[PDB]
Amino acid sequence: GVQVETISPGDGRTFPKRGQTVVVHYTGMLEDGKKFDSSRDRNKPFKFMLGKQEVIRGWEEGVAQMSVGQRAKLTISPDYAYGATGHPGIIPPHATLVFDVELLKLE
Ligand SMILES: C=C[C@H]1CN([C@@H](C)c2cn(CCOCCOCC(=O)N[C@H](C(=O)N3C[C@H](O)C[C@H]3C(=O)NCc3ccc(-c4scnc4C)cc3)C(C)(C)C)nn2)C(=O)[C@@H]2CCC[C@H]1N2S(=O)(=O)c1cc(Cl)cc(Cl)c1
Repeated sequence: GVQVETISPGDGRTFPKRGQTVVVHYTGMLEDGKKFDSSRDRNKPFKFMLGKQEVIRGWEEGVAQMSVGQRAKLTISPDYAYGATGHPGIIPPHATLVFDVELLKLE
């Protein structure tokens, strides 16, 4: 599944709703601890629309469990990410992924 742990609290009340655009900063790490992606390098937040399934399942479900302003650690099992095959050259087969995610705004 996806586990969500608070690093810094959000407002506790404003949770993403289906069809809203979710605006975040993130860093993604493998189980070996290595960073494979981050929006922070780009100085431009990442945006996705909740419900479009245009991010992996653990994001669709995990970021929906965050309140605006929260920074959270998401631990995502392979079946909620890239599964048996992974994404060759980037994500190993059957990989658990760890993200540091900050929910900046909803639009
Ligand atoms: C834009 C990066 C996100 C990649 N994804 C989705 C969109 C994804 C895309 N892909 C296709 C293979 O992309 C490998 C490189 O990913 C980094 C990247 O910048 N991708 C670009 C990308 O996907 N973009 C650029 C824009 O942000 C829009 C987006 C895009 O084309 N989205 C369409 C799309 C494509 C595939 C999927 C998939 S495939 C399996 N599940 C899904 C949901 C869902 C939606 C690129 C393909 C145009 C170059 N596989 N997964 C994530 O769900 C998750 C969660 C949100 C943040 C990123 N990840 S990730 O950090 O786990 C990640 C980073 C990298 Cl360097 C590589 C991977 Cl495989 C995963």
